[PDB]
Amino acid sequence: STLAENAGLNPISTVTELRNRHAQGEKTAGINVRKGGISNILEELVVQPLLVSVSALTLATETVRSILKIDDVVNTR
Amino acid sequence: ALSIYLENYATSMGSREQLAIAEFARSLLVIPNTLAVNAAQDSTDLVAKLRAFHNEAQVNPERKNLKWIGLDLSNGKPRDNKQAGVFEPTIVKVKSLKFATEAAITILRIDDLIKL
Amino acid sequence: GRVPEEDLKRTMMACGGSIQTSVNALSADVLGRCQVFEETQIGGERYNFFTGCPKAKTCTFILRGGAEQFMEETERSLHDAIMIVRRAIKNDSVVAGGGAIEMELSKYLRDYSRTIPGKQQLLIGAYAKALEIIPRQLCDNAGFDATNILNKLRARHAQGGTWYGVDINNEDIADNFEAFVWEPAMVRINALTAASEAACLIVSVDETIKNPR
Amino acid sequence: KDQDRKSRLMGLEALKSHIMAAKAVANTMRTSLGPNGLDKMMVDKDGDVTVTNDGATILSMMDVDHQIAKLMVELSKSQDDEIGDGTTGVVVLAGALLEEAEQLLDRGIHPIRIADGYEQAARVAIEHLDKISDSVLVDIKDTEPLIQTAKTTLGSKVVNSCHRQMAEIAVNAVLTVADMERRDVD
Amino acid sequence: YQDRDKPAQIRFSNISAAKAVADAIRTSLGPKGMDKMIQDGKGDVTITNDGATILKQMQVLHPAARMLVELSKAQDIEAGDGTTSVVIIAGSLLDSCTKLLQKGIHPTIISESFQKALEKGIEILTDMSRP
Amino acid sequence: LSVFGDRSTGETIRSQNVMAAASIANIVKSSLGPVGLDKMLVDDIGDVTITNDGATILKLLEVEHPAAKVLCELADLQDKEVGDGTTSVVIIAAELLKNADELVKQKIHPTSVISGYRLACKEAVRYINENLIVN
Amino acid sequence: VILLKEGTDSSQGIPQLVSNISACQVIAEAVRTTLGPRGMDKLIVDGRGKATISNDGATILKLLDVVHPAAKTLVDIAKSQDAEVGDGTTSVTLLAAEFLKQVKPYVEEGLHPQIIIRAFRTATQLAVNKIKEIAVTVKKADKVEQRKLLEKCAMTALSSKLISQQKAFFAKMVVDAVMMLDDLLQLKMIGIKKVQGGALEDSQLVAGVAFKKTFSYAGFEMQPKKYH
Amino acid sequence: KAPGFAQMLKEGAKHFSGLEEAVYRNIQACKELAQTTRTAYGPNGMNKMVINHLEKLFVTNDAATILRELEVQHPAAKMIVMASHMQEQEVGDGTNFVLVFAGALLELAEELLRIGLSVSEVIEGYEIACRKAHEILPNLVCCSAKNLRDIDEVSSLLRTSIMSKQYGNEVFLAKLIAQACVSIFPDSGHFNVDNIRVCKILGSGISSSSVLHGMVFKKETEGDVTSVKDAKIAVYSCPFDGMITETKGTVLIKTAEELMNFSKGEENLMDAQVKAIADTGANVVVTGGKVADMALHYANKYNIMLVRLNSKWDLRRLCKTVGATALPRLTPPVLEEMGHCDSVYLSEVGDTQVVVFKHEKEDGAISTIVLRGSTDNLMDDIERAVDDGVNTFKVLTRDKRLVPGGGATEIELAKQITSYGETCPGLEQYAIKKFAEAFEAIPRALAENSGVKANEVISKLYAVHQEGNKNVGLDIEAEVPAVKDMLEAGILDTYLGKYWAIKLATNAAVTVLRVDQIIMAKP
Repeated sequence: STLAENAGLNPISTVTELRNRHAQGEKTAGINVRKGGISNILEELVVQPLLVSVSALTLATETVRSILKIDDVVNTR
Repeated sequence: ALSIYLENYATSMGSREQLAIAEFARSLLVIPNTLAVNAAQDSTDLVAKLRAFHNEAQVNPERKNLKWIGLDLSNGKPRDNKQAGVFEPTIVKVKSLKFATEAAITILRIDDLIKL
Repeated sequence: GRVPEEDLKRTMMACGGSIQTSVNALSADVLGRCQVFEETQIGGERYNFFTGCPKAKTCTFILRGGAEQFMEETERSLHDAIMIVRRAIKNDSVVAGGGAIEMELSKYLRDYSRTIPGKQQLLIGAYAKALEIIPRQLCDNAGFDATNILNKLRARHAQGGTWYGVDINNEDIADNFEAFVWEPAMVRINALTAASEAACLIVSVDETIKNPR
Repeated sequence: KDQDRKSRLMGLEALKSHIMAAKAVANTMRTSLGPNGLDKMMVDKDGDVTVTNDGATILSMMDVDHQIAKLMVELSKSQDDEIGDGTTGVVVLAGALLEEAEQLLDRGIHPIRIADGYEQAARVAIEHLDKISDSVLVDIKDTEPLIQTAKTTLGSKVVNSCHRQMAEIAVNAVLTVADMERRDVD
Repeated sequence: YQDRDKPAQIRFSNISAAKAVADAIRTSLGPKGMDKMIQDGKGDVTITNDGATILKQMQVLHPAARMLVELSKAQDIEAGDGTTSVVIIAGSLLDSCTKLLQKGIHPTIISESFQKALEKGIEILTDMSRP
Repeated sequence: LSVFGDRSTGETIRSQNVMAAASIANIVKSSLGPVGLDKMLVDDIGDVTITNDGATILKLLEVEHPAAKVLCELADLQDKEVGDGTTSVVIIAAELLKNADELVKQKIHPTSVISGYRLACKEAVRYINENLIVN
Repeated sequence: VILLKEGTDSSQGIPQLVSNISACQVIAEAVRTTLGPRGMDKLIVDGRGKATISNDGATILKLLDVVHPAAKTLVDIAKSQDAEVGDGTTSVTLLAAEFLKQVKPYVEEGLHPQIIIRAFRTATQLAVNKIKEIAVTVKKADKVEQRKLLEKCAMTALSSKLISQQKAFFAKMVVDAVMMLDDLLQLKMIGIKKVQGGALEDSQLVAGVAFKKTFSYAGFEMQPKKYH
Repeated sequence: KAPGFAQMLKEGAKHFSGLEEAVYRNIQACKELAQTTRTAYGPNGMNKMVINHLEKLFVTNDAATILRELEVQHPAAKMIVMASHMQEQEVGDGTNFVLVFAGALLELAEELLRIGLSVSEVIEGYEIACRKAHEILPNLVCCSAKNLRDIDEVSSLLRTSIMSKQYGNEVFLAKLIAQACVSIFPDSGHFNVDNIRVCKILGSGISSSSVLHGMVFKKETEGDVTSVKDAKIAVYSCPFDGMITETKGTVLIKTAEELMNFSKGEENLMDAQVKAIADTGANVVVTGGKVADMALHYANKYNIMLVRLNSKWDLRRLCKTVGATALPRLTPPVLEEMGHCDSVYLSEVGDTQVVVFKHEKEDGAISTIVLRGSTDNLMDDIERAVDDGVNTFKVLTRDKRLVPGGGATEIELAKQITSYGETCPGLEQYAIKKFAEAFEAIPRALAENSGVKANEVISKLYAVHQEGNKNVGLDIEAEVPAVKDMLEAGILDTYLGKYWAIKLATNAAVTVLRVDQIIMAKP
C-alpha cells in the first residue's frame, strides 16, 4: 500500500486487487512503478533475493518482541 | 503555441496525467502575461489574442490563419516575429523549460522538513 | 369506513364527487360514480377499489416485499421511472445523460474559445470546465475515481465520442445513448439557461443595501 | 430564517461523530445481552424505579436526544414485531459494524462503498444460515417439542418459577387462532 | 476494573516513538519514494530518499526508537538491502499491537504468537521462491 | 518523539516551499523583458545596487530559505550552460508549483504531477524542434 | 455623532461579489452529494424535532430557507425549475455555483463583472445551439414498439437495485401505469401503497384507487362487494 | 484635562477644527452618495440587492428606488437627494446626473479649497459655468421630434430612456409605450403620466405584454355578467359578509331552529340589500375584501356586475376618475356618491380575463399597459422603466429638442466651457475648469460600468471632438473600447433633462459649499 501510494495508485484497491490475484495466481503479481500499475513482476524482471524478505521478518519481529517485553525503564546514575 | 498543443495532447494520455500536462500548458502563459503587464497593456486580452492566432494554426494549415505570431511590447499588439525580427536561441527555450521542470520536480518531492 | 382522506380525495378526482362533512347535504351533487367495483384479496386483506371511474385519470400500485426498506428503496426508484417514461413520450428529442452532453459542450466551447480573441477566451473556457462538475459528482457520489473516469471520458470525446458518459453501475465509461440513459434536450437547455441567468444575477450584483429595521 | 447557531459539520468528522453516538447505544446494551446480561436501572419521569435487561424496554426508556440514536430506537420498534428475541443483537451488531467501519474511513473508503460491501456480505450470511438450519415440525403437526423449545428461552425471565405452565399456554393460543397447516398466524 | 498501576503507558510511549520513526521513513520507499529534506545544525540542507541516511541524520533520543535505528543497521550488515522496509514493518506491527493490548492481551502472548507467524512466514516465502 | 531538533510534515510543507518559490519569482517578475522595472538591493552595509537584470538580481538576492536556494543553484546552471533565460526559469518554475499545489489539494499525488510535467517537457521540445527556422 | 450609515450596513466592489460567490457554494454543498439516483440522503429536522430524509434536491432547498441574500437567488431559481419541470434543480444549482467558482480568481485579478456576463450569455447560446444540432429524435427506432423501449429506460433506473432479479416485472408496472392515464400525465396522479411481506413479484397494480381497508367492524355476509 | 476639543460649544456636536476641514467632511458624505449610484449609471448599470423595510428582497438599478430605500441621514446628502426629488418635477429622468455631476463638483472643489481658494469664489465660478452651459446646450441640439405622432418615431427616440432601466428588452417596451403615448397626444396640451397607467400580471415573460384602453384591473369579473353599459358604479369598502347593526342589535339564539331562522333572516335581508342596488339604477358593484357566496348569486339575480379590487391603490384610482367613492357601510343605497362610466366589460388577453373601464361614449384620454412577467420583482423594475419612459415624452410635449447621449454632450460641453475658462482671467477660471472636468465623470461612469479604461474613452472622445466630429459618444461594448456616432446609432437625450439636471445639480453643490458647519437645535 505504501508502494501503491508512491506510484500514484490507490493504496486500498491495489492491495485489494492483488490479494485476489494471489489467491488465484502466485507471487508474480506485484506493483510495477515503471509502468504505473499492477503487472506480472516475473516478466518485468524485478526480483530480490530471499534473504532480504526473510531477514526483515526475522529481525523486525525480534525487535517487536523485544519492545513488547519492556515493562518499564529505570534511570540509573 | 505550447498552451494549445499540450492542452490537446493531455486528452490523449489520461491516467492521472491529463491535469498535470494541462497545468503545464497554462503555466507557460505567465511569460506573455508578465511581459504584457510590464508593457502597460491588458495581459488578459493580449494573452487571449496570442492563443487565438496560434490555435487557428492548429485547426487547419490554411494561409488565412496567421502563424508564429509574437507579442510586440511597444505598440501593444501581436506581431509576426519573423518579419519584426524578434528571435531567440532554441537552446534557451529548450533549456529553460527543462531546468524549470527539473526544479519544480525537485521541490514537489519535498514532503517533509527535519531541522537539527 | 376508516378510509384515509388522501385515498378519499384521490377517489374524489377519480369518481368526480365531493367529500361532504355533514350527512345533511349528501345528494347527487356530491355523489360519485364508477363502472366496475370489486373487493379483492391482495395478500389476504381486503382492498376496495373502483375501476373505470368517469374521471379515471389516476391509479394505484401496491408494492410487496420482505420489509419496508425493500419497498421504500423501491418507492424512490419507481417515482423517477414514471417520470422517465413520462418524459420520453412527451419530448421525442433527447440527449445522452450521465454527463455525456456536458462533456461534449466542454469540447465545443473550449475549442471555440481559442478562436475567440479577447477576454472572452478565458471565460468561455471557464464556462466549459464548469460543466465537468455534473459527470464529476456522479463519480464522486458513486464512490468512483473521478480522475480516471473524467480523463478517460474527456479523451473519448476528442476521438469522436458524443454520447459516452458516466455509468453509475460499472466503474467505467459507457455509451449512455446505446444504454438508453436519456434526458429531454429542452429540459437540459432550460437548465443551462437558468444556470447562467442565475449566475449573471450574482455576477451583475456589486453592492448590497439594507434598510435598518 | 434562524441561520444563526445552525449545526454545520460534514465529512469524516461528521460520520465519526455519528458512529460515536451509535456505539454509546450499543455499548450500553452490549452488557445486557444473553441470560447472564447485566440489568439496567431505569428511573421513570414520575419517580418510579425499575430494573431489567430487556433490550426493547431499555431502548423505549432511553430518551437519547441525538438524532442518529433515535433511528436506532425506531429500528428496534419494528424488530419486536418480526424477531422478538434478539433486539439487543441488532443494536450490538450495528454498533460493531459501525465501529469496524471507522477503521475503513481512515483507509479512505467511501461510506456508500462500505454500504454495498455489507449488503453483499449480508446476503452471503443469509445464504449460509439456510444451509446450517434444521427443522422441528416438518410434515407433521406436533405439540410436544413446540412446548420444549419455547420453554428454554422463557427460563431466563421472571417466569422461571413456573416456566413450564406458560409454554403449554402459548401453544394452545396460537393453535386456536391459527391453523398449523396454513402457517399464517396473526 | 480499577487499573490503579498503569505500566501500559510505557508500552504506548515506546510504540508511539517507534511508530513515529516508521511514519517518517514510509514515504521514501521504492524508486518513486518521495524525497525528504534534512537540515544540519550549521545551516546546510540536503535532499535524499535513502532511508538508511535519514535515520542516521534523525538524532533519535528515545530508547525504543533507537532500537529501530539499530535494527536498520542489522539489515544492512546481514542483507544490505531492504533497510527501509524493515522499519516500516516494525512500525506497523507495533501499531497493530496497540489494538491487541487494548483488548486485554498480554505482551508475552503477543510475542510468542508473532514467532509462530514468523515460523510459518519463512515457510511461505521459501516455498514460493525461485531457486 | 524526543529529538535534538525539530520536524514538520504534511501538505503545508509543500505550500511553504510553494509560497517561497512564488515569492522569489515576484522579485524578478516585473523586471522581465527589455522594459523591465529597476529594483533596489539593500546590502547589509547600506549600499543600494539598482538594476533590472534578473540574473544580476538573483546573484545578489539573499533569501535564507532552502527552496529559494534551489532556484539560486538553478540560476547558475542556466547562466553557465547558456547565459540567458534565468528570469523566465524562476517564473515558470514558480507557476508550475503554484498550479501543482492546487492539484495536490484535489488528491493528485505529486508523483502523478511529476510524471505529467516530464512528458509535457518532452513533447514541448518536440513541437519546438518541429517549428524552428535555421540560421 | 453625525454619520451616513447609522446602522445601514453596506459593502461594495469585488469583496461583495466574492462574498456572494462563496455563499452560493454553500447551497451547492447542501445538494452536491444528492446528484444522481445513488446519491447520498440528507437528514433535516424541523422545529418540532420531526425528521425528514430525502435525496431529492428540490425538497431539500424548500426546507432550508437560507437567509443569505445571494443564496435566495439560487433557491428561487431552483424552486421555479421544480414548479415548471420538477427535475434538474440540482444541476441548475451546481452549475450556477460552478460558473461562479471558475470566474472567482478572474474577479480577484481585476476582471470586470460585466465582461463575465457577456461570456455566459454568449457561451450559453452556443451551447443551446449545439444541443439541438447534436440531439436525436427517437420515436420508432429499429421498428420497435414504444412499450419495449420505455421498458428499457425504466429498468435502467432500477438496474443493480434491491429488485434487480425481478425488475422485468417491475419494469412493466411502470409502463402499464403510465399508459393507463390520459393525455394529461402527472406524477401525483399515479399513487403507490406499501404492503409488508410477500414476494417482490406479488406487487399489484390496481387501475383505480386502493387502500388497506382497516375497517374490520361487523357487516360480513351482507353489503354486496360488486356494483354496476 | 485641557486642551480639549476646539470650536465645540453647541450641544457637543462634532465640530471639525480648522485642521480637520469641516467643509471637506460634508463633501465626503456626498461622494459616498455618488458611489452608491455611480455604478448603476448607463445601460450596463449594476443592480443593487436592496432589502426593503419589510425585509423584502428586491434587485434593481433605479436611482429613485435606491435612495428611497437607503435612509440618507446626513443633511449634506439630503440636499442632493432633494435635487433628485426636484429632478422628478419637470422631467422624469436624469436623477443620477444630479448625483454623479454634483458629486464631481464637490469632489473637485476640494482640490481648489486645498490650494487655498475661497469657497465664495468657487461658487461664483460654478454659477458662471452653469450660465455658460445653458448657452452652449442649444447649440448641441442635433435633432428635434417631428411631432408626427408616429409610433416609428416615438419608439425610436424612446429607446434611450428605456435602456439603463431594463436593458435588452428595449424593443418591445418602446413599441408598447409608443402605442400608449400616441393615443393621447391628440389631446393637445393635456398629456400626463397619470393617464398612462400600468397593470402587472403574473405571466410567462415580458414579451407577452400588450396595451389596452381604459382603466384595466387584473382581477377578473367575479359575477356572471359579461358586459354592462351602466354609468352608476357603486363602490363599497366594506366586504360582503355577515351584517352588524351600528346600534345595539343584540342577537340572542338558544335553540337550533332559531339559528336557522336568524340565518334565513340574514339571507332575506341581503337579498333586500342587493335589491336596493338595482333599485338605485346601478347594475355594478365593487368590493374591497371578501365576497359572500349568497351575495354572489344575488349579483347574478339582478344581473349586477360584481367587481373585486383588493388593492387599496386600485380603489383610489377609480375614485378620482369615475367619482364612485367608498362608503363605510355594507351596501347603503347612496345613489349620489356613485360614479359615471361609458362602458364596463370583461376582456381576455394573454389567457387572462381582466376588468376594463373603457370610455366609448366619451372621447377618452386614458390608457393602461398590461405587463406580463414570471416574477413580481421583475415587473416592478419594468414598471419603473415605464415611468421614466413615458415621462421622457411628457417633456417632448414641451419644446422638442434632443441632444446626443452616451457622454457626447458632456465632453463637448466640457470642451466649450474649458475654453471659456482659459481665456477668462482671474480666479474664477479654476472653478470653471473644474466644472468642465465634472462633466467628464459621466463618460467615466459609462466606461467603468462597461469594463473599459475610462481614461482611454476621454482621450478618444476629445480627439474626435477636436476634429469637429460632434455627436460622438461611448460605444457600449465589452470587447471594443472605441467610440461611435450617437446620431447614426439613434441614441439621443432630452434637452430639458440636461438643462434642469445641470441647474439643480449646481444649486445642490453650491448649497452644500455655502454651508460650513452643521449645528443641532431644539424647539
